[PDB]
This record gives sequence, structure tokens and C-alpha cells, in this order.
Amino acid sequence: GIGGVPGPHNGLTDVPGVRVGHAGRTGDGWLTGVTVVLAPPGGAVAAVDVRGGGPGTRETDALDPRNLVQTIDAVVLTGGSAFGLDAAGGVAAWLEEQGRGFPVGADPSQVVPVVPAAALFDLGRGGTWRARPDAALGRAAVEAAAARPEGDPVEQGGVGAGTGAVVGGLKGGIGTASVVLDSGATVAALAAVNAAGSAVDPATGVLYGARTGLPGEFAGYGVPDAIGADTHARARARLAEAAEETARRRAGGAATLNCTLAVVATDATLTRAQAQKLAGTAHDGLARAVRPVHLLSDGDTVFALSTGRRPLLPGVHLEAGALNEVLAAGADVLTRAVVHAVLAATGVDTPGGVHPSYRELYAR
Amino acid sequence: IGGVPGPHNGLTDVPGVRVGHAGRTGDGWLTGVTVVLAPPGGAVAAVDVRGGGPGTRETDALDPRNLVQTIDAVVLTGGSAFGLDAAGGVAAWLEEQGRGFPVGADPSQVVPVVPAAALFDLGRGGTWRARPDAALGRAAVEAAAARPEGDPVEQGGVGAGTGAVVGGLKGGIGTASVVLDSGATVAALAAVNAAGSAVDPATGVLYGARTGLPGEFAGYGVPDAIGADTHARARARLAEAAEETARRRAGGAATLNCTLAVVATDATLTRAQAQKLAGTAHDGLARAVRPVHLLSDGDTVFALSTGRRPLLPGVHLEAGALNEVLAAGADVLTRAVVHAVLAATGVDTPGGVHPSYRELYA
Repeated sequence: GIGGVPGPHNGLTDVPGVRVGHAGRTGDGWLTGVTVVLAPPGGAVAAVDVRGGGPGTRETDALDPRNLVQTIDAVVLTGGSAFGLDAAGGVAAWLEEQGRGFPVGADPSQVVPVVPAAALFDLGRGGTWRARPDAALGRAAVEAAAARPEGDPVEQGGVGAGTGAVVGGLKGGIGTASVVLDSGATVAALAAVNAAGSAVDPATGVLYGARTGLPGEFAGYGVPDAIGADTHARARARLAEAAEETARRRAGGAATLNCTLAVVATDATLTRAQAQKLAGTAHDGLARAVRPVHLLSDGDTVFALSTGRRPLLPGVHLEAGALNEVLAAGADVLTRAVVHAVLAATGVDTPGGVHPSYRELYAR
Repeated sequence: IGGVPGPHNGLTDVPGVRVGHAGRTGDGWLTGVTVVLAPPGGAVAAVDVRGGGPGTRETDALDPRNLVQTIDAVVLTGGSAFGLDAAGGVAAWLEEQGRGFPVGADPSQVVPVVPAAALFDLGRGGTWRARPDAALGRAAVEAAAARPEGDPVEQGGVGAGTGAVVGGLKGGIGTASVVLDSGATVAALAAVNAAGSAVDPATGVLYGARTGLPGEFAGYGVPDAIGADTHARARARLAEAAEETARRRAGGAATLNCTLAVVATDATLTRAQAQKLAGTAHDGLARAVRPVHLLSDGDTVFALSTGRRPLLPGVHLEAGALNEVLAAGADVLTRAVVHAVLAATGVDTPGGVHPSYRELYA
């Protein structure tokens, strides 16, 4: 079997043709950004499963399987909560300039780009409340995506939409993971982790998602397999100290909005309804990495994409068996991407928040 | 009363809730029905179905937009779609009791809304057409009704759990509760019949165990650490049982699998809040079983509120209170799944060989 191992860079771009671009702003009151996932020319089949309704989503109805538009070119993940939906307008503008979208005239230039987006809440985490992504920052992210080659490693940690992300008080960020199936298809995920709940078991200090990891994939980040009780006691204390200082700096505790965002992709061919099932099932991966999840503050959104390059099959239900492998992998790559995000993060300390990273607490 | 189980650590810790099982074992049979019966006056109910069965009934009636917000009974049954016949016996019993949506000036004139979901257990006793019928559904709701409030729930190979198999191991009924800081109780009852595994395949540890509260699993007598050799022997045992099960059935593992559950609380929820609860509860299923929600898993969670305690006695107090219920709902389902796996005893019939977790690891 060739399956059960990560793709070449262990990330979303291991699905051939997919590109990822980040643009962000840090310093001078800012700590936010945008991440765009750009499908190859011709677009990808796409679907979505939103739990908790943002706020801050755009064009999610267009991805119903009943609807006219058959493929899309870009998904936008952004900071700035609802205001940061403004970034998607800059992505749509770029796509129109490229002639990419739903064709609405005999002239190839006349297109309507369907650009789904979801936002996460990071307001004020740089220090300046009104410092949120705008159209120009969204354009910058999709231009960054377009400038990369196929199969380019994805930057993780405090970049793009992950720049101002926080999970359970710890610094969150962007993370990504992939897996090759025995069929040779690749399933992968990219997450911007910003949840209310914890990625860490409060009894032990172990990352919830770690036991879903593939063998050795986290070795490069340098955390011990056994966490000492004393280390964990000190980490809990430091996190409470950061949380109390954050609440003083924000003149109030922890925001009542979080919102954690993901894209799962595969090159196995899926119908739109199969992609919708994948987006739903991939939420399970989030549950295995973070607890609790899907609270009222958690506007969690997962988009699913298929580039349609490989057939699913290269009292016996063979198609169902093949889809089940993709569905199971979709959850797993999301759990794994959340762990990568938490490990890739480095901590921040600004006038809008003090958020140490997991490794600053547990690897040191 | 605050992060500990209710009195019997199960669904009937929600006051007024009753649970009834009726099953048939032997002579080719291994199946049954479980009914969750709300207190007189009914309960606000909602549902979150992932996979569509097959074998669901009256799910549309539970949409928040719809006329009838509250119901008296939820039916979980074996027999796959055929086992939906059991719900007609429950509807008949409810009518006799005068319990349902009123449709006449005469109080006998009711229409009971009886949602149901079925799991696939066909042939697991030996006889293919051995499935629950209206009479077995009636027997289960009558059993529910005869119980006192706060009666401990029977677990393992009982009711809808009778023919349940999870990851090739014996599944069954499991239940768990927790008391919130407000004094409200949240609890779950699961019939676990999943394709996925409750057991981490690297270690033999139950995935849901780490969500357990202190000591609640200790009465089942499994070791704290599982030896690598124990786990090796278990894996091989289970692989041989799966091979033999396949010979006996003339084909491999069932296409159709699922986990069915009811989550309940006495905290007052609107239908939409209860629908959110049914959704969060599915997260608890994910933490206990991997994978879940496959194309062929008909996983269904019903959520009930008895409406006996208000949620509360820049600041979003109601949201905080609901969040406590939502996070609990997932946890009690994770814990209920572990109880199901631990409470089960193994079976060996002409339709399957399915050892229990404790037979392999205890």
C-alpha cells in the first residue's frame, strides 16, 4: 500500500493544482491577515458546512448542490470578523481581471466570480480596534497564491488569517496536513485555528489531536512524549497569567466570538453533494483536536474542494467504500492540521493580547 | 451536583424521563427496541441526522419551523428500515394514553408524533427476517411507563442494543449523565452499532475513556494500562471473529452501520437550542468512535428538554449558560458510548461472532 503517509510537503498543496496565498499585517497596532485557497484553472467542485453561522460568511448558499454554479476558483479565510469580509471583494476583482468565474456574456471577459469566504474574530489583538483586512489585503493574498508554483510548501503559524488567531487562550494560527490514500488520491486540510475551546487536555498537557498523528510527523517541533506534572502545572499557571493580563488590556475578558475555519481538498473526483458530505464529516476532525467545539461563540466553517483529477474508483458497494476512505481521511487531516497550527505558532504580546504558544509552555 | 454524574449516571437522572427496553434473543433472534418516554406533558425535541438511516421516521416534524414542538416518545430500534414498524405500536399506546397533539375537542383525539431511528442488525441472531414489529415497540414503551422516575437504566445487550456491533466488537446500550453548576442535568443514551472503532488500534485504549469522570469506569475491571501483548492477542482474536462472522454470513461486514442516541436535559431549551444540542452531541460521538459519519453510517441524535429549569436564575449570560449545556451534551455522549462498550457481553450465534471489549482486554 502507498497510502497512510503524508504527501510531499504534508499540506494542502499536495493536492495537485491547489495554491495557497497569505497576506498579513503585523505591528503598529495590527495583527491580522487573509488566506486564500486558489483552485487550478477551470476551478474546483466546492461545498461547505457551517456550524454556528459566523458571523462573517459570504456566498455559502451558492455552494448548495442544487445551485447553478458548478465550480469555483477561490475560497477566502480572513481575520477582522464580519468587517474582514471586505477582503473577498478584492479577490473577486482579481478573479474578474483573470477572466475566472461564471460566464455571463459571449465575451470571455464577462464573468461573475463566486467567492465564498468566512471570517474569524481577532479584533483589537494588535492593539488597534479598527485594524482589519480590506479589499487590498484580500487581493494581496490571492496574488500571492497565484505567484506560487504547484506543490509549493504552505507557510504555517502566525500568517494570513492565522496571524491574529488564538485557541483556548494559546496562540493559534494556520496549520496544514495531508495523507495519500491507497488509491493514490491525496486528501489534505488547511485550518485557521481560533477556537474558544482548548487544543490541550487540561489534565495532562497533551494535545488532544496528537494521537491522530501519523508516525513521526510532529518530530521536528521538539515536544516530549511525556509531559511532566511540574511542566504542566507551570504551563497552566502561565496561561492563566496571560489570560488575566489579556483581560486587563482589553478592558474585558475573552471575546464572545471565536470562529475556526478550514478547507479540506482532494484530487479524488467528488460530486457537489459528496463534497458537502466531506465538509460535514471533516468537522469531526475539529472535535478530535479541540474540546469543547461548536459552542455559540464558535462560528466554525469547513469548505471542501475536489479538483476532479482522479476517479474515485481507479451486496458490495465499491463506490461507497472509496468515498468512505476520503470521508475518514478528511476528518483526520483536519485534526492533524489543527495540531500543526498549534505547534507552528509562536507567541505574541501586544497591547491587545498576551498569547503564549504551546511550545513556549511545553517544549522549552 | 457540579461536574459529577447524577444519581445513577444515566438518562433517567433527567427528572421525569423514563427508558424502556424490549428484546428477543435465541431461537434465531438477537434484536430489540428502546423507547425514551418523556414525562406527562411531553418534552421539547429536536434531531440532527447525519446519513439518513436508512430507517428514520418523523424527523421533519422536529424542524424548529413546524407546528408540533414537543413529543412524548422517541423510538430506537434494530431491524433496519423494517424495524420502523415498531414505532406504530408506540403510537398506538400513546393514543390509548391520550398523549399526542390534540386534534379534537375530545381529549382522546390525539395525533402522537413518534420519531424513530433504526440500526442495521439483520441476521445477527441467525434468522434474516427476525426484526422488531409493532408488538415489540409497544412492549418497550409499556416497560418504560411501568418504571419509577429516576430508575437506573439497563445497559449492554438490551433493547435496541441487543444486536448492536461496533467495529466488530459487541456494541449495545450505554448511558451517562453530568450535573452542571446550575443544578441542571444533561445526559445521553446511545445504541452503538458503528462501522468505526471505539478502540485506538495502536494501544487498545477506548477513545472515549479520556473524557471519563473520575472512577466511573472502574466497576468494569479493565486495567489502567493495557499491555502490548494483551492488545496483540485482542487484535488477533477480533480479526478471527470477523473472518468467522463473514463465513457464517456468506459475505463481509455490514454495509449499513450507525450510532443512535438521545440526549436530554431539564434545562429549558427552545426547539432551535435543542437542535443545536443534537448537533454538538455528534461531536461527542466523534471523540468516542473513529471514523464516524461515513456515507453508510446512519448516525442520528435526538435531543430533548423537559423544560423544568430556566437556563439562568457586552455580557452574554444566556450564551454562557447554553454553552455549558452544549459542551456537556457532547461529553455525555462520549461517555455513554464507553459505557455501552464496557457493559456489553460477547455473542456467538449462527449470524455472527462478536466478542466484548472486556472479554478481550479485562
